[PDB]
Amino acid sequence: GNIFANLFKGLFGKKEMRILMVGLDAAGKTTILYKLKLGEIVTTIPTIGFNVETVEYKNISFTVWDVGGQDKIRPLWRHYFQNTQGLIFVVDSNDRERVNEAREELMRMLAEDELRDAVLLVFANKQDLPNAMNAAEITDKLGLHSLRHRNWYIQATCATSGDGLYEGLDWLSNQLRNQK
Amino acid sequence: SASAVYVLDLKGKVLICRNYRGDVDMSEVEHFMPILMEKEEEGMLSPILAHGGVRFMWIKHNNLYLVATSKKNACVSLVFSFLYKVVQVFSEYFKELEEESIRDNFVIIYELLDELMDFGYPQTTDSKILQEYITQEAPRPPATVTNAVSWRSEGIKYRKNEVFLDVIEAVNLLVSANGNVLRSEIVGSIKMRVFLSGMPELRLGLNDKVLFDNTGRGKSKSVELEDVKFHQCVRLSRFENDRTISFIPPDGEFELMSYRLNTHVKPLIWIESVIEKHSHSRIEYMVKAKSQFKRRSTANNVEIHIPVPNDADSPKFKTTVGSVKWVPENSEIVWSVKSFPGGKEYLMRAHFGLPSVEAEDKEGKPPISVKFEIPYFTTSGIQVRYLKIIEKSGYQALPWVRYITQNGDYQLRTQ
Amino acid sequence: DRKGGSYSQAAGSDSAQS
Amino acid sequence: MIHFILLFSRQGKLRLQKWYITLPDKERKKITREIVQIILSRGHRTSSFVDWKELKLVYKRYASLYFCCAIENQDNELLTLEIVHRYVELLDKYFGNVCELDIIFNFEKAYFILDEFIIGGEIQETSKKIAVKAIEDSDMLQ
Amino acid sequence: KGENTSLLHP
Amino acid sequence: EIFELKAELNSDKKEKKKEAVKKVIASMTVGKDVSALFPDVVNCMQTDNLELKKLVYLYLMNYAKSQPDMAIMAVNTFVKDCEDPNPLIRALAVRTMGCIRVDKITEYLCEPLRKCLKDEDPYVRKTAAVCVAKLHDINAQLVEDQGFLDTLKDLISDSNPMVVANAVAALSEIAESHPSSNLLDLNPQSINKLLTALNECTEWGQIFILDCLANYMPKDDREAQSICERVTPRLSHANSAVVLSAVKVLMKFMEMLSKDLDYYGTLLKKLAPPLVTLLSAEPELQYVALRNINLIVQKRPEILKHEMKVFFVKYNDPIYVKLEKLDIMIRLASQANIAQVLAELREYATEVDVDFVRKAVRAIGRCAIKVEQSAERCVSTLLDLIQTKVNYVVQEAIVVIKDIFRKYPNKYESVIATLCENLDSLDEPEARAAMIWIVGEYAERIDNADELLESFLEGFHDKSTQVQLQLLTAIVKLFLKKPTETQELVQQVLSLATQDSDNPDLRDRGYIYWRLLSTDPVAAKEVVLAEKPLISEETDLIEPTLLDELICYIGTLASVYHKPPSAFVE
Amino acid sequence: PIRLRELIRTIRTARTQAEEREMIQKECAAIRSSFREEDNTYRCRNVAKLLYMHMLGYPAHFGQLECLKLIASQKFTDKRIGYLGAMLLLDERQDVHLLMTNCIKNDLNHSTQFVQGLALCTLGCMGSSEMCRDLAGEVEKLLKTSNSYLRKKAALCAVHVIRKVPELMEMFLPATKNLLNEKNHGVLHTSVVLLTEM
Ligand SMILES: Nc1nc2c(ncn2[C@@H]2O[C@H](COP(=O)(O)OP(=O)(O)OP(=O)(O)O)[C@@H](O)[C@H]2O)c(=O)[nH]1
Ligand SMILES: [Mg+2]
Repeated sequence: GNIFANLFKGLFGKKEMRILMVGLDAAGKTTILYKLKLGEIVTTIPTIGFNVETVEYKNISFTVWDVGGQDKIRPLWRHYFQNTQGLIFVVDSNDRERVNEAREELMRMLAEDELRDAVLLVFANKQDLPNAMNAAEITDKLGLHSLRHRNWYIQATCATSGDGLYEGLDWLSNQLRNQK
Repeated sequence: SASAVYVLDLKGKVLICRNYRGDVDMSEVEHFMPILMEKEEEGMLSPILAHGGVRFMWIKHNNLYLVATSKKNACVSLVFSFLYKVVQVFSEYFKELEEESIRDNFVIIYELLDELMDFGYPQTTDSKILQEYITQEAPRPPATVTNAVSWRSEGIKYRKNEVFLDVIEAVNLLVSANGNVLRSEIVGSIKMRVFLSGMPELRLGLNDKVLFDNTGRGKSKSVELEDVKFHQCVRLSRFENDRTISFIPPDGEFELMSYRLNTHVKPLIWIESVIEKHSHSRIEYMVKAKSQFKRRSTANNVEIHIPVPNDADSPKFKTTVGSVKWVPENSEIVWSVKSFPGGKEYLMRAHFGLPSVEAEDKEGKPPISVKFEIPYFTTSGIQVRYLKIIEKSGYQALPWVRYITQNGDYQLRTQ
Repeated sequence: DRKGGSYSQAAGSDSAQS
Repeated sequence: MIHFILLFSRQGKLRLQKWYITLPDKERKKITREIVQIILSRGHRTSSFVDWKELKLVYKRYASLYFCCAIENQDNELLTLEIVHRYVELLDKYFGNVCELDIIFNFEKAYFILDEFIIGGEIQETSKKIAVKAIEDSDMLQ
Repeated sequence: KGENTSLLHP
Repeated sequence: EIFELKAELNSDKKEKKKEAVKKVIASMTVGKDVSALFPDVVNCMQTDNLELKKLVYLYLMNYAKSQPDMAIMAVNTFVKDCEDPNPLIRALAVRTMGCIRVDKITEYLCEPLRKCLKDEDPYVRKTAAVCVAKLHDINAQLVEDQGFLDTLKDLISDSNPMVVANAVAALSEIAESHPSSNLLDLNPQSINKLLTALNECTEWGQIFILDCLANYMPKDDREAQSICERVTPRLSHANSAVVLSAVKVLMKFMEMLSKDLDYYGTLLKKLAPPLVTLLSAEPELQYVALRNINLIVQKRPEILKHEMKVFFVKYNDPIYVKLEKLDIMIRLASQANIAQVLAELREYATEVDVDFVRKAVRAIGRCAIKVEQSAERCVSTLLDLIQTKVNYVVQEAIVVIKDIFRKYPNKYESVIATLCENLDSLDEPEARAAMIWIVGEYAERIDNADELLESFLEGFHDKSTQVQLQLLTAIVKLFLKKPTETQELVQQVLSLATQDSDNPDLRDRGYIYWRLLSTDPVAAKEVVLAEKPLISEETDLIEPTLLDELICYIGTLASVYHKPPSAFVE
Repeated sequence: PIRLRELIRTIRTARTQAEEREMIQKECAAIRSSFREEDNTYRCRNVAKLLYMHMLGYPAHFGQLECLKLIASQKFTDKRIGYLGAMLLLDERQDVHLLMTNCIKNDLNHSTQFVQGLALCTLGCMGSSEMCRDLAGEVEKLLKTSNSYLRKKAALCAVHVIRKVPELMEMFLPATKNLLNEKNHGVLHTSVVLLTEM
């Protein structure tokens, strides 16, 4: 066999990769996806179904599949676990009562043997109110250090501002890609 | 006591019909197809049907079901035997069993049907003998049918006298899912292709346990065949008296005797398979095959059928030896091995996907079947002692025989 | 040759049994 | 409203199916088999109307392949026949000499035409040319 | 055959 | 077409005549009513070529009843062909004469039949033997007048073993339709002569030769011993029917044999290997073999006592064979192979056949009822099946438990707690009624019996008659045993089944229960909650008179259906 | 990616029921292999083959997520294939049509007159007790539009919602008022049907 075509494609960039968008309802998932794809804060109704989009950055097409946090849609996340390479979780620090539910949902989703190659991606959403905690208090409460064989990275992004999205994208690219 | 033997088609069309007694109207065949459809759709389908006072007992062939109408309390076993004989005759005359020959060989088919059975009572069933009276391309009937010897046509002359034997073994193992083998029986098959000059009277002699005990040699390896089914040429009285296998071999290939005894030895192939099937996520097949047969024997064309998931897709096979292919038509992993040396150990690690959505209905657990066929291996240990070929003229025969070992009902119950 | 075991010549009778 | 519409051939094979009632797959298959057996076990002078399970099952096949419908006992019977004739004429005009061979190969086009014509068991366009123009425009979109 | 025939023959 | 075919058939060229005959045969075989051209083909009948003669004879046989009047123009041709030097031509003519369903034609064929009766050709002798039987079946009076019975009797005592077998079969067929008057039975010399030609008979003639002995009744053990010794070699026949016929003959002869002698033991030992060999036949013959085994199982169950491994149902076994395998195992079920039977039933419960699953559940229940040594194992298997969470399996387990409780309820109190919460939402009438009956009769180990019956009383007036009766009986039993927790429940049940219940039997039962409650509640304990006697299980063994009659009818339709021959023929 | 015509010819070439089942399984194996790779180019052919197999009497449970993925696509052919799959193999008892509500809402505001009409037809054909509850607000918006080709679809959707949800008829009273003067025969027929249903 010959791999000249593959080498030529890789000389200018061939890898695209995938990504997932999960989190509770009203957690900034749709707004975050709109900012990543378009670059504006688009106001959307609650995600009854799901949103699928792609992000072109660093020569990698980061396809994002937004998933809502509805009670009837929480168990529907197993459909997206098939043919999925990435997983990004958006936390809601503005909902103290919903923090426990979000942690339980993350533990339930992380307790699947099929979803093992998807690295952890914790997004500090709703980083605009004074009630939001730091990048370690939320992680300490969720116990992200207790995930054996899991590569998790905590990143805080402000929905109104958009700061830290580039850092999160760079971290995801560095975790997915093991080349120069 | 069949009333009319008819041959149907897959669309319900009667390819050929031949009434023998006429006690049943020919229009009753129309209700046979709807009756069969109702029985199959309600689970009541059986080889013997019943259209009111007339029963339609027949079997399904390669392309058509040979339905034979009957009205009285006729021998259903006799009808089945006649149907089997007719199927064998058709196979001998026509190399294929399909509708292509039914509509093309009607001239000879009608003559064969008329000559075979009269008034519901068959009289002639030997294909070799029948080929001398009815041809598709008429002289007086041969004296063999009228004579006592209806399986050895006289006047046969050949340049050489060579008889080829075939001791075919069938290793049938019924292994339960718990790891224990329930039905482990081996059935011998002595098929011989006799090609000599004249009508020799074969004097078969083997190393039977009963014969060794009677003669006093019951100390060496003797085959303890529970059931021995001799052919028509073999004289039942001679075998009943002193185990004398005396019979006249025919011209061509035929089954002389069929041994069948239980097996209490270790299996030739031991398969250790594991199923790491995740709940709608993935599946693992830790299949290990251990060959318990002798190292001097090689199992040519080893085909261990591993039933994979019906909805499984994107499968990956991590084996050691042998080609592993998944057949979507069969919905199983075919562990195909060309040559398997005795004592070999093959380890396989399967990995296939599964849809997230669960199936609507269960599909069951098909058993794992091995298709090993190791030639020149006599598991039962029965060896042919002598073959007394005697001819009135006097000639030196050159008999030949081969032993072939294969797997019969060698299926492994799944967990 | 032939698959399934080469054909072997057969004897005429049990010479050791008379 | 039409409970279901099934296009079944004379040999029993179904070339089209459109049921407006949410029924189980096994139940739907059993109902289709029963409808085929009833229609296939009916003469040419049965009035083309069958009351199966309290459903006005009207059968009117213009060729070897027959047609079936499931109309509730609340509307006229000739209306179903008129709608079936209009649908057949529209399909013939859209296709052009519609035969059995084109139905199997162009089943998607027939399904799209049926969806654009009747939705939910009720009619969507009474005219015969406006629906054809809309179907042509939708097909030309690519 | 009987299938190539038109549904209405118009 | 028709005119062209007639013109071709009315031509003087044999090349076109053969093509026309082939086309006519194809049209009839293709499904064309060619009976209108029968008189046209009548002219082209006397032909030297044998190929066209066979087609003409077949057309005449198939076009004989349709146009009997047009068939009057063939008697001379048949008479001429009955004296052809070629034996094949004579045999074909004889077969065609007997196949012609003409009432006015068989009268003139008596002379050719008499001439061919003493034919030297064995094929001619067989053809005449078949034609005589055909004429007797068509016209018994004509056959009796022709005096062919004497010729048939002497046929068995002549050479040509195939011809002798054919004559014996024809005589058996004639006597089968005969009223038993002037039977063709023969003395021991005739039986010995037939046995002498039995070894020279073919596969088809072997059945005819062995069927003759099925009607004869031996009178001495020496004769029976000789018959058994002669039929012993028939057990090693490649033909399945020949083996079955030999087995039936041996079973019939065993009715006169003495079990004290060693012949009975040898026959019993030599019959099991034959059954084992027959069990490896074709799937079509598997059902016949199973039916024969079941028929002989109820007569001599000591022969196949150790035959249990061969009764295991195969994965590729047919449904008609899989169902019969369960019946065979149940008939051969014993405490020796109780564990093997339970293991086989446990494996059969994981299949996908709902009918197969029900049959397996019924077989497991029958085995548990028949043998009390495996009652605990059967109960454990039923509990595991119920825990399997299968609706059909759950109903089958409920039915099996209800059947077992009425049979062996003394030590059935350990399963009431497990069955108290076993998904009682199932609406199967055979399962809900069984559960209600078990709760009512076993309302001692469950402390929430009243609470469980509350859910079943919501639709008692519209559930079912049997279900309503079972619920009423359970409520009455609970009130009699524990009236403190069921005082209002009994009144509610009486009001619902007596005021809102329109069932005649149900209304009468409710009125009787109310009267008993209002008359003497104390006496209801000894009247309603009394110790019922032992339940007489329905024995699966057939009546000895039917078994003796079914013994002779072996290999026929009356044996597969397990029905008398006169109860199924029309 | 085998064409629909090629698959139809292959199916017609099979005579025996066992042979037809084997061919169907062989085609479904390739279809499932293509689906497991997340194919997006020849998805239309695979969807058509799966629909044909399901209509022919074969299971199509594994081809459920593919229809949902294709429904939210942008290609017109892919959207039509997804809508057809949802209408055929999707029902109220399927339990996988809940996620289709978001796709319908996204396609309900599409500028194209064919995508919105196809979504409305699919919603009317497979109306659920919960989909109509979350889709009542969008249905009433289209009912007040002046689109003649969309007025009939809106009327049919409203009738289907009322049939599925009899308690939602109160929200349609102010929308159908003064709608009996439609010149188009289809619009008038839809209005008459809606009034009769109400
Ligand atoms: N003003 C403001 N609101 C935010 C911010 N971050 C998150 N939100 C809230 O998060 C919600 C984001 O919802 P969407 O953009 O539609 O997507 P989602 O987070 O997945 O919500 P669902 O669709 O219901 O699942 C908005 O409605 C906001 O109320 C923020 O930084 N500023
Ligand atoms: Mg959102």
